[PDB]
Amino acid sequence: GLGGLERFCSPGKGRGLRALQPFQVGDLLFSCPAYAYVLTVNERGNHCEYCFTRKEGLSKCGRCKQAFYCNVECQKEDWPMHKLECSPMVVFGENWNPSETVRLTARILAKQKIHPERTPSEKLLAVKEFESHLDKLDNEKKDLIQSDIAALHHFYSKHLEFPDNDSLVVLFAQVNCNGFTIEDEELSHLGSAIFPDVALMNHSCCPNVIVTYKGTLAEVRAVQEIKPGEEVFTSYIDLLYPTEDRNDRLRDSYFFTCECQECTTKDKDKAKVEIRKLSDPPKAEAIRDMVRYARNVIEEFRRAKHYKSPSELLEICELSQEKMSSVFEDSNVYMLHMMYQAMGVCLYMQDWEGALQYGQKIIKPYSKHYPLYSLNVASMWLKLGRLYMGLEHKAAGEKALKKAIAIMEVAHGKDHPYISEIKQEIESH
Ligand SMILES: O=C(NCCCN1CCCC1)c1cncc(-c2ccccc2N2CCN(CCc3c[nH]c4ccccc34)CC2)c1
Ligand SMILES: C[S@@+](CC[C@H](N)C(=O)[O-])C[C@H]1O[C@@H](n2cnc3c(N)ncnc32)[C@H](O)[C@@H]1O
Ligand code: NA
Ligand code: NA
Ligand SMILES: [Zn+2]
Ligand SMILES: [Zn+2]
Ligand SMILES: [Zn+2]
Repeated sequence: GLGGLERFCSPGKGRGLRALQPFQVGDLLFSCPAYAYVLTVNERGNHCEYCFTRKEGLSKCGRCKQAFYCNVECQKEDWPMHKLECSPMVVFGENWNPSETVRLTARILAKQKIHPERTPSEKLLAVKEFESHLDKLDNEKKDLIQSDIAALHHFYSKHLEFPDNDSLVVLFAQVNCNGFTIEDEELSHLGSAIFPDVALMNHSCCPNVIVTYKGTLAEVRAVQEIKPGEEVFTSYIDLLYPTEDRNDRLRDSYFFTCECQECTTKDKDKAKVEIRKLSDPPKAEAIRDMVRYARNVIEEFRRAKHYKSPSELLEICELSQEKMSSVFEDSNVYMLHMMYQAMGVCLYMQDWEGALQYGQKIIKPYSKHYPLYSLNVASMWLKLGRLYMGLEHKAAGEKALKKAIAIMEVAHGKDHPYISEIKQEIESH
């Protein structure tokens, strides 16, 4: 068990984490070494496969030529996990396409054969003790696990001895309910992992902690004062959206409805869906209908980026904003989503000016919509600072980077490798 905290039975929330000592804003509650983890395929070559160090000139794996390390020591240390994919990647060639979840579950099973004893990642909660919601799964979900089990057998049959299909369906349900995505300082996808003690914490739309990553290590820091006896709540979802949206995400992904202060009260809901103060105000049915269009275009875009062109996507972004603007104010979260999506396309296209334009429009409303310390906000300021600096706007860049640093010092810590690199960006300009 972790010092200063304890595992407990949270009424109507199963098992949780409770404080035994007071924690102040920016205080490290605990750190959890990754139990199992995997670097995302598009990040290969950018980051070391073993320690997740983003560094220039990484050593390639002579065999597969698709795994990169700091040195030979990272390579030897990652071999027990890398051997699950080394030869399969070359023997399957381009037929090699397991999903990140399948990839992660192959490594959970591998860690289980190698180290069946409780790991330093499980001082409070064990992988085997994970909640699965097996009895709550629909047909869509059960079919996804069945295609994942199929792919697990198809690609990882060489080194693993598999349990029955009932044990594999339970495991996949646990990974999908307790799995973590690792993001960088710009909230960009790096990989997926298993942090058992971090998964003991329950959800709140007003969390008292923020999870950050330092390589493959998860760090938990207070973003609100925590007093002895208080439960330690972290957010599972994006805190920008109104109550209904948040709870629709929670029920689909984690099979529960949140009763937190934000969800009970619904106080921040009206601010979130800001309506245009028109001389002829919009009707309640007109509002209900625009929120339906907004929730719909959001889904259409999630698909359209897999099959439409960069400029076809910016057109959706502009066209939907233009439609919504009649009823909705610029600060409305639905407008803000389409703006965020468009800034993402400009950043992809390497159109730094266009990205900076949408950035400038997003930032202020986005600031007030999220909690005081937010990874989303810190990343928006960071993007904005990096663009300003890029386009040689040194005064504005310095201001946005100093804002990103202020939040990041609380959530990541003053001593973080990300903050030292941002500080280095301000001193190089
Ligand atoms: O880190 C993430 N979010 C914030 C913290 C979450 N904290 C809550 C408790 C512990 C972790 C994160 C975001 N997106 C995806 C993942 C993820 C990473 C690795 C493996 C699987 C992952 N997801 C999780 C969500 N699931 C959808 C719902 C789902 C549950 N049971 C199912 C069974 C079959 C199909 C679908 C489902 C799809 C797979 C993680
Ligand atoms: C990663 S686990 C957290 C630890 C979990 N309570 C346990 O005992 O295994 C996530 C699950 O905890 C439950 N949970 C988390 N936050 C909750 C909340 N605010 N209200 C109700 N259930 C919650 C849900 O069943 C959810 O799928
Ligand atoms: Na967002
Ligand atoms: Na950038
Ligand atoms: Zn390394
Ligand atoms: Zn290799
Ligand atoms: Zn809530």
